[PDB]
Formats: sequence, C-alpha cells, structure tokens
Amino acid sequence: GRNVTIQLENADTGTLDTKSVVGLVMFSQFWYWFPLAHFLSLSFTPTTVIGIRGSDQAIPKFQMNCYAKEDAFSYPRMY
Amino acid sequence: VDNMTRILPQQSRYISFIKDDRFVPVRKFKGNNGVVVLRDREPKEPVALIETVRQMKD
Amino acid sequence: TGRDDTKETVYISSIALLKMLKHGRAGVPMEVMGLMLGEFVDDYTVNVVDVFAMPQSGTGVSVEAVDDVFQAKMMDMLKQTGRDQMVVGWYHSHPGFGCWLSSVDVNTQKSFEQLNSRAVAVVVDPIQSVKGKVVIDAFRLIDTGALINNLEPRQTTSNTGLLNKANIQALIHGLNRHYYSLNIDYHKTAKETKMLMNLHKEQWQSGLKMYDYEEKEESNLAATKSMVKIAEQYSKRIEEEKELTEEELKTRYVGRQDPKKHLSETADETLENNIVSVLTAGVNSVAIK
Repeated sequence: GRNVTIQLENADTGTLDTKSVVGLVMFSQFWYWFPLAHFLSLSFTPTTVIGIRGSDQAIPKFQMNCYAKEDAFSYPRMY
Repeated sequence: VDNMTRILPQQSRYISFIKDDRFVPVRKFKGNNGVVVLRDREPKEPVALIETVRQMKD
Repeated sequence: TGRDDTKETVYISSIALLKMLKHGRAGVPMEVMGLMLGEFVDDYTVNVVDVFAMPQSGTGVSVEAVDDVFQAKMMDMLKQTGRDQMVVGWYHSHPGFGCWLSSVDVNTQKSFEQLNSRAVAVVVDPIQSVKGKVVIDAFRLIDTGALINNLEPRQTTSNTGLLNKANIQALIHGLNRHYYSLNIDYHKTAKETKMLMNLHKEQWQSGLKMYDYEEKEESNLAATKSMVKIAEQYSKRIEEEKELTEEELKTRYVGRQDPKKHLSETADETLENNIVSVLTAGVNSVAIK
C-alpha cells in the first residue's frame, strides 16, 4: 500500500540485515524456477516511526515537528 | 506529522517531537524509523490511545 | 493435473551428433532415417546416447519403411555388447525441406508416442551443414485435443521462453497446429572434448619447420609494392577533406573504402610476420649446430 521500502541494511549500526541478503539472492534466481519470486518479501521492510508510550505499551496520539517543505513530499496520486 | 503514519526515510531526519508536549523521548531521538519509547508526563490527564488491532481479531 | 509438461531440452551427446551429420551427408539428397536410442531422466532432460540408421527405403520416411525385422535384430547385436538402452524417439533428415514435420512424419511420430509419450522427432538438414551452422531442430507432438480446448498453455509453463521462431508460413502453421518446437543443447564430457581437440605429433614440432624461402622473398616484395598503390589514394584524400557534412566528405575525397585504415591493417600483419620469420631462422641455425 505504498508504505514499504527495500533496505540495503540495518540502519542503526550500519551493518547488514540478515533477512534482506537472503531475499535478494533468492529473488534474482527466478528464470530457473518461477515460484521463488516471493522471496523478495524478506527484503521488504515497513518504514514508519511508531512512538510507543512506555507507561502503557500503547500508541499515543501526538504530533511531531518536521522542518521541511510540506508539499514537496506529498502522498502519491491514485493512478 | 501524526504518529503512526508513513514516514519516508528522507523525512525521518527532521522528525522532532515537541519538547513542550508530554511526550519527550527518554534518550536523545533515535532518528531512524522504529519503536521509540516515549515518557508521558501525566497519566492523570487523558491519553487517547490506538489499541493494537491484533488483540481485537485474536 | 499431471506433469509440468515443459518440452525437454534434447541434450545431444557428442557421438550422436557426429554420426547424424555423417549419415545425412552420405545420403543427400535422398532422405535418410534412423531411431534414436537414449534414456529418460528428470522431467525435461532427454539424453540422446546414440543413433543407428535403417536401410534406405524407396518409400522415404514411412511407417512402411520402419521395418521391424531390421529393428529388432539390431537391438539384439547391441545387446551383446551391452550398449542397448530404450528407444527414446527417432530422427530423419530432410535436406529438400526446412526443419518441420510433414503430415507423413506426424503419423510416424504418433506410433512412437505409445512407447514413450515424451518421444522426439529430430530433423537434421545436412545440405546446410556446409556452413559453420549445424541446422538441427527437435519437436514433440501436440495433441489436437490440447489445442481445441485451449489447454495449450500447460505445455509452455515455467520456462526462459527462448523459442526458435525461424521458418514460418505453411511450415509454422503446421508446427503450431501439430507439434511443439524446443531447444537443443549439447553436453559433452571434457574427456571427449580433449581427445577430439588433440591434433598431430608434428603439431608441437612445427616451429622449427619453416617456409620455403622463395616464398618469403615473394611476400616481402608484394607488401612493399602494394602499400604504394593505396598510398596514392591516401595522399589525394588529405589534400582537402576538412569541410563539413560527413557523408559528402567521404564521396568527394574517396573516404569510403578508407585508405588510412586498410593500409594500417596490411602494414602491421606483414610486420608481425617478419619478426616470426627471422626468429625461426636464427633459432634453427644455433639450436642444431
């Protein structure tokens, strides 16, 4: 639904995501066997900040400041 | 920008929760997409929540 | 319900190809035939081990010309040597015609399906074996039933999709409404490869064998003379040829059949050779005495 990106690597340490490597080597071989296409899923990662209230373990509603040009990253059209 | 909404990696840099608000991170912002545990100043006054959906379906 | 039904890649042994070319070449232009003996493994790997030929009939390829007395008796000579393996199809050579399966050939193939329904029909075209090309193609019947209910996609599942689509019109129509055409790959052991590859005893000796010296004289003289004549063209060319409009420059000053380049190629080929020439004479003299 337009919420996922393919990461090269864990973004925290700067060091490879185990799952992401397996996805892409498996994806690249599909000429030989077509069903293995699906392995691109392990490479798919959701990208989103989810703030978690440490006093309930639930998702608080609140608003955060992003200094950016707001219109410049507008959500995609519907084709 | 609302909480629990699509944030591309590029807008993630600029993300900065209001200091004056109740929600202030317990450490310096992680700055990268992911669960960031926040300290709520006041449990007395209402905190509107989004209850996780898995528990309803389960 | 059943198998993947991807048409087999026909993996043709080094021997079976060598005999097939030889067999057709002898018979040309009269049609030639024989049976393919092989063994069937995997889903789509048919290893064509070896072939033998049946005596030329005055009926050409015919069910009539598949002569069971000959066939049987042959199985038996090969049996004693232990080289017998199941019949996995049949090949024949049309030189007269491109590679496709005639109506007569479709009946012939239908009998083979009873043995093995993955049997192949291989068309060898030995007239065009005189090029560097080997023109060979392999086929396997399709049932009419498959095409009527439009169930044909089953047979073309999970594949790279590279299909030879050379030869159309009547031929292609027939192919589409009767057989399926799929690739041929050649697998050979490195043992086989090496034996073939090896040449003469005198091959590794030849560098002290040398050209007759009257011919080296002749060649030295020819090259000096030839370049002179193309050098005239080149001098004329760079008198002018510094204007504009590319193609016009090439017609005005004869920049087509370009002199600079043709000269550079001849000059160097002769230069390299003359290094080899001296190299052999000096070595011969000194090594031996």
